[PDB]
Amino acid sequence: AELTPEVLTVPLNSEGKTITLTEKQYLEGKRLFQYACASCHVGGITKTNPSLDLRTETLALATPPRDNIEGLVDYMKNPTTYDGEQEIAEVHPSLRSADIFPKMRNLTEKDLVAIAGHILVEPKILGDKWGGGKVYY
Amino acid sequence: METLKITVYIVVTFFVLLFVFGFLSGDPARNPKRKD
Amino acid sequence: ANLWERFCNWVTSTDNRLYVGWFGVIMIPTLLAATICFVIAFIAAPPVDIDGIREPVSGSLLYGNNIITGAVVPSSNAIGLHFYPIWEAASLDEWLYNGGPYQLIIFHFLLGASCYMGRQWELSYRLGMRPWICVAYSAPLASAFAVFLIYPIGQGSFSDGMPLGISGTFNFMIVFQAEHNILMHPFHQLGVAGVFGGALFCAMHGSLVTSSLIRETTETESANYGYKFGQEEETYNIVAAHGYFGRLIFQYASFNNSRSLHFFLAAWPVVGVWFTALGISTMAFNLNGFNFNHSVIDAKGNVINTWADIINRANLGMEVMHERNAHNFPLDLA
Amino acid sequence: IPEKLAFYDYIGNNPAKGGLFRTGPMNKGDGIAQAWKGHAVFRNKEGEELF
Amino acid sequence: QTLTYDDIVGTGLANKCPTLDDTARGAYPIDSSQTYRIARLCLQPTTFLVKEEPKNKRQEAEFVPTKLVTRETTSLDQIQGELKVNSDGSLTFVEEDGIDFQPVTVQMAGGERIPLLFTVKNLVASTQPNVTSITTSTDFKGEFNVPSYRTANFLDPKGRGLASGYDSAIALPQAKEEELARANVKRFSLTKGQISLNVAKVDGRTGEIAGTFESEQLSDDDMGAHEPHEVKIQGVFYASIEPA
Amino acid sequence: METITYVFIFACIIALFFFAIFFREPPRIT
Amino acid sequence: MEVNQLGLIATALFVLVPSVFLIILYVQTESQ
Amino acid sequence: MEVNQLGLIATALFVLVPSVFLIILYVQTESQQ
Amino acid sequence: ELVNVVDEKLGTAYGEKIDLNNTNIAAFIQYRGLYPTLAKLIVKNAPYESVEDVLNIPGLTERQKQILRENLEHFTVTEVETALVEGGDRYNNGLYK
Ligand code: CLA
Ligand code: CLA
Ligand code: CLA
Ligand code: CLA
Ligand SMILES: C=Cc1c(C)c2cc3nc(c4c5[nH]c(cc6nc(cc1[nH]2)C(C)=C6CC)c(C)c5C(=O)[C@@H]4C(=O)OC)[C@@H](CCC(=O)OC/C=C(\C)CCC[C@H](C)CCC[C@H](C)CCCC(C)C)[C@@H]3C
Ligand SMILES: CC(C)=CCC/C(C)=C/CC/C(C)=C/CC/C(C)=C/CC/C(C)=C/CC/C(C)=C\CC/C(C)=C/CC/C(C)=C/CC/C(C)=C/CC1=CC(=O)C(C)=C(C)C1=O
Ligand SMILES: CCCCCCCCCCCCCCCC(=O)OC[C@H](CO[C@@H]1O[C@H](CS(=O)(=O)O)[C@@H](O)[C@H](O)[C@H]1O)OC(=O)CCCCCCCCCCCCCCC
Ligand code: HEC
Ligand SMILES: CC1=C(/C=C/C(C)=C/C=C/C(C)=C/C=C/C=C(C)/C=C/C=C(C)/C=C/C2=C(C)CCCC2(C)C)C(C)(C)CCC1
Ligand code: OEX
Ligand SMILES: [Cl-]
Ligand SMILES: [Cl-]
Repeated sequence: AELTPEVLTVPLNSEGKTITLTEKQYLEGKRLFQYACASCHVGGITKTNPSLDLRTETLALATPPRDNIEGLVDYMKNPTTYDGEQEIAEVHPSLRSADIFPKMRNLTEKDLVAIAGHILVEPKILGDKWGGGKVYY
Repeated sequence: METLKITVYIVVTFFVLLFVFGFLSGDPARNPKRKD
Repeated sequence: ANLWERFCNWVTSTDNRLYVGWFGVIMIPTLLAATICFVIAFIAAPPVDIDGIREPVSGSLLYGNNIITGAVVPSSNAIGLHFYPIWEAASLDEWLYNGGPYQLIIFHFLLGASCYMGRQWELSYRLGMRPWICVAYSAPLASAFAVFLIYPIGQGSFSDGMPLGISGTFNFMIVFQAEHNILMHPFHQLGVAGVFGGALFCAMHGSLVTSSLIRETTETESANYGYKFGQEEETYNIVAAHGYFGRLIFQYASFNNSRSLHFFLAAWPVVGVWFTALGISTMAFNLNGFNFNHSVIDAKGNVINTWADIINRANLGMEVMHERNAHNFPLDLA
Repeated sequence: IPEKLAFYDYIGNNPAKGGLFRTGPMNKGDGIAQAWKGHAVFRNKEGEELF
Repeated sequence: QTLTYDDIVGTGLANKCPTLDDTARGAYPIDSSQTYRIARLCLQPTTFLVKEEPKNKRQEAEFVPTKLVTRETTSLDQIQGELKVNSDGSLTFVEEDGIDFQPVTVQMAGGERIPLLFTVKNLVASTQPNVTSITTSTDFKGEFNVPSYRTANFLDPKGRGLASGYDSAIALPQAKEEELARANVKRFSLTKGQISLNVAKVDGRTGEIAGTFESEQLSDDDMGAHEPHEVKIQGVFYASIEPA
Repeated sequence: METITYVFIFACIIALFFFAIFFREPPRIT
Repeated sequence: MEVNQLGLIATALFVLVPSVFLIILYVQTESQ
Repeated sequence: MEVNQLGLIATALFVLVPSVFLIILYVQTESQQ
Repeated sequence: ELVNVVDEKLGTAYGEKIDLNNTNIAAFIQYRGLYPTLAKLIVKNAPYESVEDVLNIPGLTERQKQILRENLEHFTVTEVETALVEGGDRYNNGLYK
């Protein structure tokens, strides 16, 4: 098996447009995810609220949906609750709240998509492991 | 308990003074060779 | 002369069957207290709520244990690191429940064993000896401080010290592996080399001295009577043992200096054991063993398990089952 | 009638009903006493009290 | 006075309810057009008594004294709820929330340990009718729930439980399951308790009261595995009433 | 009965310590 | 505790028999 | 038969202990001459 | 005479659907728009006679009543099981990942 463009092709928006990624961008978005997010989201779980993971299926049923890049990039600017009714940038890192979450201050728009595509790619690779927790380690 | 506490404190103290004063009593001279 | 001096001379007397000394003045009463409390608790102590969850663990023979399952049980997690003398309890009944005998025993013992060490120095000074035996004993002593003192400190509770029991000791080892991966720690690898290598060199030194005993007896008597005590001369030909072992391997892998040979035998296990006790003492602060879980992956990103990944599945089963009613939240942070 | 008194009035607690190699406590033999059943009264068909 | 955490810590006083002066024997008027609440209710046990198992002959079982072995961990406090005025004039308190349970272990002569969930959960305590003011002769009587001492996830030493765990005795693979059922099958009990609160000190200025309480409830039965004991708990209580 | 057996053997060993120390063959110097 | 009842006799003879062997051999050394 | 289980430990000790005693004294009697 | 009440419950509709009177609040993540806002409301008002009494919860917005309608087929109600709802277990049942 290898890292291919069909692997690296993830939903861009909910209109079913897609985008294909490079080796460089997936690895780029792995590094940034490690840097900025994995302290809480290692392997697709959420340590501080294990009821919400980054499985693409969970991301799908979010309001708004987040199983695409634009939805994810938006969440990283203006995060909401699962159901969409509450902005939570006061506690969840985001560009909006980069004055209290410093690690976000220097993230470019090209960076947030790198991370989103990583998130959307990684479960194509690992399947159940991603978002599964220790049962699958 | 109070009684027990006081008795343990005194016991511990007595034993600790024996120890300090024993090594202060020219412990370096006590040996089978040169008495400094 | 005067009283204080007649007593000082009795204390430091080299004619007592057992040396007392000033270290011995602290050692004796504290070992006596530890030993008497331990014998009574092992036999008769009622159950002890070790994990602070009102789930008492029976450790004593009269409450259904045998020699292998019994133990004096660590004090409760609700105590954590607080001092808990008998006088701090409202009743012996409370004290027994919350695990007080464990605190009484390990402090009197740690204290009395540290003075054992000083006593070894003290009698060597009265005897005109070189002083460093006590240095060797410091390797076991240090190991005991680790499981009974240092590890509770780093983890915030004497409830996580080693139990005073055969099975309780295994309990402590298994939970240590899940929470720290001690098998993957180099200091414990240094400890195994410590004691395998010690036993090796023990079997070797004995086997090679016994091989080179000088015919002093006939075939019907123990060879052992070929040695008499305090005899001026040696009872084995070291030149002969070097010639045998120097050829078993090669000539310079073999010791021919008696002094170099014994210092080697002292230093190997002492150092190794220093390292494994240093290793328990630094895992007390959660600086844990090597972690190579999901360290090998293929072109696409699939995890190619190694033996380290199999170890982690074991570790994980210990992790999720230990202290099964004691965790309310998803991480076990101490 | 206090039970303790009626329990004395029972040959099972008579010390001269034992046996040399019948070992252990009295409870190993007739068992552990639990309750008094009451004082038993026998009458024939005529209604005479019988002993 | 206005003491602080650092004044109190380690002293045993965190397990004590507040008290009112020998001289607070006044009375707090109840404006029936008005609404009320207990802003803080505190219950502090001072003695635990267990009913003894009278033998088959029996005659009578008494409540025997017991030794507390779990330290100053026993009090119920920060309890809140609304004090309604009923139509016959009585006052009824309805608990909402609060630290309204403490697990407790006491020990009977001979060495038997008796755990119990000392609780007033869902308490509902009422006064006699036509109470226009609360006084140093006012009483409430009430009932509460006592849930199982362990809850559904609790596993036993062989790994058995209700919402989780082994459902059999796995160390005895081919034993007859039949005599093991009461220990294989975890049951979750919910029983009722009873409590009387006797107001004996009132401070009508501040709205505080203080008195004694005595409750009766069952001890832990260990998810069905043995029979519980009857337990009687006595202690003191303190309350603060505010206009709602 | 089993507790009694464990404690009896333990007790015998303590007795053996006592004799082995205080009633040892006294070593001497030929 | 439902322990094995031959355990007592097994422990007892496990102690007694080899201990008698040693005592027999020590005492008859001391008397020659 | 439903027999006394200490009967066995009892008989064994009844036999062994006086016997070992007699043997110990006999063998050290022979070791003299 | 002695049964595991939780095991019995898995043979009821609790075992197929979200039991509005019993199920832990994390099960509402399964469907779009219920979590967390309405999950809290469902549970806080929990004990219901029929699944549809849930449309009568005070304060529902009109989008809320419509989401619930969309997800009435995924709900059921059974008798409250004491072991399932005590201990605040509906809010946290000890299960994480
Ligand atoms: C060499 C003797 C010795 C030593 C060093 C210890 C040491 C200890 N014992 Mg042991 N103990 C001993 C002999 C000894 N014991 C004997 C012989 C008995 C049987 C009677 C006991 C019975 C015993 C019990 C029953 C308990 C201990 C406990 C302790 C611990 C704390 C004792 C304490 O509070 O010290 C406090 C001591 C001091 C503050 C004195 C310090 C020395 C200064 C220089 C003097 C200060 C003046 C002093 C306050 C004046 C005393 C009177 C005043 C209060 C009115 C400590 C590990 C307790 C324990 O293990 O808790 C976990 C415990 O519960 N011990
Ligand atoms: C098949 C045989 C075998 C061999 C060769 C080893 C070898 C080793 N194991 Mg291992 N072990 C074995 C079986 C074996 N084990 C078994 C059956 C068990 C139980 C299941 C264990 C359990 C075990 C544990 C728990 C640990 C080890 C560790 C070690 C290391 C230290 C060994 C040591 O200090 O011994 C003492 C021996 C000496 C002091 C003599 C020196 C021996 C060395 C290795 C020879 C050097 C080779 C030489 C340079 C080449 C030729 C020289 C010539 C050119 C002059 C070493 C790699 C430790 C480890 O993993 O460290 C990585 C450790 O943590 N072992
Ligand atoms: C082949 C496999 C193997 C081997 C060889 C070892 C070897 C070792 N392990 Mg490891 N271990 C293993 C597998 C193995 N382990 C596995 C699989 C696990 C995971 C489950 C662990 C988990 C583990 C832990 C968690 C610990 C070890 C420790 C140790 C060391 C124990 C010896 C020690 O501390 O001596 C040191 C000497 C002493 C402890 C003795 C103190 C003596 C006192 C001072 C005197 C007591 C006197 C007594 C009370 C009275 C006697 C009087 C009498 C005459 C009447 C040693 C290097 C321990 C260690 O490193 O300790 C620091 C430790 O804590 N191991
Ligand atoms: C005066 C001494 C005395 C007395 C009166 C008792 C009395 C009692 N004991 Mg106690 N006991 C004693 C000494 C005594 N004990 C001693 C020394 C010990 C330690 C060995 C014990 C250990 C002990 C235990 C462990 C138990 C008792 C129990 C009992 C009770 C019932 C015992 C029973 O069934 O006997 C049975 C008696 C016999 C079958 C008679 C045996 C006589 C033999 C046959 C004589 C041997 C003959 C000889 C070899 C012939 C050769 C002679 C010729 C060649 C020269 C009873 C209250 C029991 C009880 O109920 O406790 C709650 C129990 O379990 N005792
Ligand atoms: C588990 C392994 C282990 C044990 C048990 C052990 C034991 C001992 N080693 C001693 C010595 C030594 N061991 C040495 C090197 C080593 N020792 C090693 C490993 C061990 N050594 C290793 C691997 C090495 C090589 C580095 C040296 C160099 C020495 C000595 O010099 C010394 C000695 O004298 O050798 C003859 C003795 C210390 C006597 C003493 O302190 O009396 C004081 C205390 C007494 C007498 C009574 C204590 C009773 C207490 C209160 C009992 C209750 C509390 C216990 C801790 C309960 C524990 C329960 C267990 C089941 C865990 C003792 C026999
Ligand atoms: C088909 C064919 C090829 C057949 C032809 C066969 C043929 C004739 C062979 C040709 C020769 C040849 C070698 C061919 C090539 C093959 C070859 C290279 C073989 C490889 C063999 C092999 C890998 C062996 C590895 C070596 C190994 C075992 C380790 C050595 C390491 C080593 C030095 C360890 C010992 C360490 C050490 C010194 C321990 C001390 C222990 C100790 C404390 C001792 C105590 C002690 C010591 C004393 O000292 C004295 C005094 C006394 C008192 C005493 O107590
Ligand atoms: C580039 C990286 C940076 C570099 C880093 C360098 C670090 C290396 C440090 C060098 C250390 C110096 C050597 C040690 C001191 C010394 O030689 O000892 C003194 C003697 C002197 O040797 C004896 O020497 C004698 C003469 S004399 O005393 O030297 O003068 C002679 O009489 C005798 O025959 C002979 O055996 O040495 C020995 O007797 C020989 C064996 C030496 C064994 C090593 C010592 C310690 C072993 C512990 C190992 C722990 C393993 C843990 C296991 C789990
Ligand atoms: C801990 C401090 C966190 C860090 C660092 C990051 N996130 Fe997070 N994330 C956290 C929580 C508590 C939650 C739940 C929010 C809620 O609704 O209460 C989340 C959630 C997300 C989601 C939503 C996933 C879903 O299932 O709907 C996403 C997509 C997400 N987080 C992404 C994310 C990224 C990319 C981060 C790095 C830049 C990151 N999070 C940091 C906690 C924490
Ligand atoms: C004087 C002197 C000396 C000596 C000393 C001594 C000898 C001491 C002793 C001491 C001791 C001798 C001590 C003791 C102690 C003890 C203890 C401290 C114990 C405790 C115990 C306990 C507390 C227990 C309890 C219990 C249990 C555990 C269980 C069951 C129940 C009961 C409760 C009983 C010398 C020579 C040095 C010199 C100097 C002088
Ligand atoms: O107690 Mn004893 O053990 Ca060290 O981690 Mn946390 O805590 Mn408990 O858990 Mn895992
Ligand atoms: Cl555990
Ligand atoms: Cl926790």
